[PDB]
Amino acid sequence: MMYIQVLGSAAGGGFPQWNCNCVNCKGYRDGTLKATARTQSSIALSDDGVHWILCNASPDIRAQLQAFAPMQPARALRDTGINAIVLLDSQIDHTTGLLSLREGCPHQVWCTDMVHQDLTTGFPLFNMLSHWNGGLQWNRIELEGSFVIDACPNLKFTPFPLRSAAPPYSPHRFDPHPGDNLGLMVEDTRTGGKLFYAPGLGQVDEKLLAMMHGADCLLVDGTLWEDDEMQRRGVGTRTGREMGHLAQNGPGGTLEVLDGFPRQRKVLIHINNTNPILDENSPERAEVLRRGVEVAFDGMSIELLEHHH
Amino acid sequence: MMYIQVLGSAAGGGFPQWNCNCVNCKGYRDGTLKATARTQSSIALSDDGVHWILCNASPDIRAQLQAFAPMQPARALRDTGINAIVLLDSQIDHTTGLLSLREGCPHQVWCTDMVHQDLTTGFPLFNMLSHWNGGLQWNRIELEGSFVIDACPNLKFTPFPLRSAAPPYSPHRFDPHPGDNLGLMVEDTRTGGKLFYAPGLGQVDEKLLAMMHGADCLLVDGTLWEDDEMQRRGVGTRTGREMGHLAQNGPGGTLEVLDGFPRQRKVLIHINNTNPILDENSPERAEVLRRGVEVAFDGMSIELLEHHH
Ligand SMILES: [Mn+2]
Ligand SMILES: [Mn+2]
Ligand code: NA
Ligand code: NA
Ligand SMILES: [Zn+2]
Ligand SMILES: [Zn+2]
Repeated sequence: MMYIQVLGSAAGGGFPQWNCNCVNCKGYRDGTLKATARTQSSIALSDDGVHWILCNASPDIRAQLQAFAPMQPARALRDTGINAIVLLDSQIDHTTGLLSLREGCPHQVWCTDMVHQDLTTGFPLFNMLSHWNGGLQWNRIELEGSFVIDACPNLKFTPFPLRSAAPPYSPHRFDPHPGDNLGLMVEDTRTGGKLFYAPGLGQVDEKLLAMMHGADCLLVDGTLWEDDEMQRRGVGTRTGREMGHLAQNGPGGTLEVLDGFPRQRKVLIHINNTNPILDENSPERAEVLRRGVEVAFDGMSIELLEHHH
Repeated sequence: MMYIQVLGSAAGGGFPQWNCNCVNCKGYRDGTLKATARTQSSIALSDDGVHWILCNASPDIRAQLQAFAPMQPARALRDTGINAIVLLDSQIDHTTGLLSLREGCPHQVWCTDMVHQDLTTGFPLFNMLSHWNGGLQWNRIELEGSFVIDACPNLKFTPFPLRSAAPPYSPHRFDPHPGDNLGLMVEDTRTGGKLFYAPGLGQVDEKLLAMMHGADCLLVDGTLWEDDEMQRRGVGTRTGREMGHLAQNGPGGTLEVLDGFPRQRKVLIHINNTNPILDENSPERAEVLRRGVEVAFDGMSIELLEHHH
């Protein structure tokens, strides 16, 4: 079995977002919206249910670990079910949780050279945390080939660089490089079962599509329903294209893309607080369901048992 | 009225702590301990109930704001009840929450030159956050005199430097300076009512004691019951003295100190997960109660109406 646990399913800011009173956030607080609160984007993976690899360490990590019992196996006075961390980018919503793991260093952290550069300069987590019992031990994710983390020896990870959209603090946001952003294929090598995980997806091409057809489950960017959602909700002016996100709806959107993948389990994750698919009663949620696409929620468990071929 | 809201009452790591299986943390998880979960040290202050000053921005800030309704007055599509932030030190447990307020910049942040130096070098929040709509606007806390934040014009803040115990990442942890750590007197200038707040207190002297006698409520470091608590619980080797904390019990401890203050309301805050006072049934909790000392909990409201003289 490959076990996938969704710790957090929201985009940056979570749901509801602390400073937002958009129709969803305010509707949630007022008790009029049928929706469930979500913490920030993060999943955990395991090949045995005991040793876990954390993919992205969100600012909500304390609440996320608390909610998932295998995160505390209680085998010793100090213990954790996290055996390694993999980072897919250097965004604040995917890295700030490392600060909350300071009491448990050293930790093995896998990330690209690009991300390690951000996390030793602009957001210098590797430098800061080194003062807590050795801190973060960097394992380089190369831009080709695959890697296996010893704690989960049956999971083989193959990174795929995606279009670079480095965070605003990055000494190179204006000068994007391959390795700023990854999607990950993860294979259980006992069964061939494969997960493709890309919480940020701003572009697809034929190479990416072909590689995705090899997957059994696609767990992909669900940030916005429409490219101009933030303007429609009155909560800003950024578009999906500016932020590196393919919206669900419209030409070139992810629902059009996912139409090419009938055999795969398809799950949207990293959903912004503005996205109507969070409202369980919306026509947008009904449309995703009609298309065989699921909307990730906190605490969702995905089990991959086998490969489709 | 001066309104004091306890957002978080635990020391670093919170309660239970994510990687800890000490008698308290494991007893809480097992359901055998009568105790309440706590997020990391933070309070909010107001003179009117509408405009709030956040003192320390903890890693748990999202959950803390969510739990306290005046933090979201819903006056516009983007809004917050936080009108300014005051930092008493540059520790990770008092500053990491600023990253979670990125969507609402600019913010007015008050801190000493010492703390601003840490937060522009070793943990460069001021630099990072400047890329989110202007980021954090520094207002210098001088080491003498007082300051008033315009949003709460009836609250007068008077800092008192405490013994310096800079965080492990600080380019000057080995070279301590006045201004690394503050306690704060806050006066409602309509009534003379005064709060003294010192979540980290590693030393008292006559000057500090005299100034404390002017307060109506003392809200002070409750980290450890005994100086060697972490060793007693088997979860490490650090002592209170090494960490800059006066333990409750023993000579020179805070209960002995607080005995000198019979007229004041006395509340312990920043309580470590190991501290037996978290167990509502412990002899230690019974002793604090016998002494007229309260144990802060998340969501505790303290109202100061008047001054004792
Ligand atoms: Mn994001
Ligand atoms: Mn602390
Ligand atoms: Na967002
Ligand atoms: Na602690
Ligand atoms: Zn919203
Ligand atoms: Zn504990």
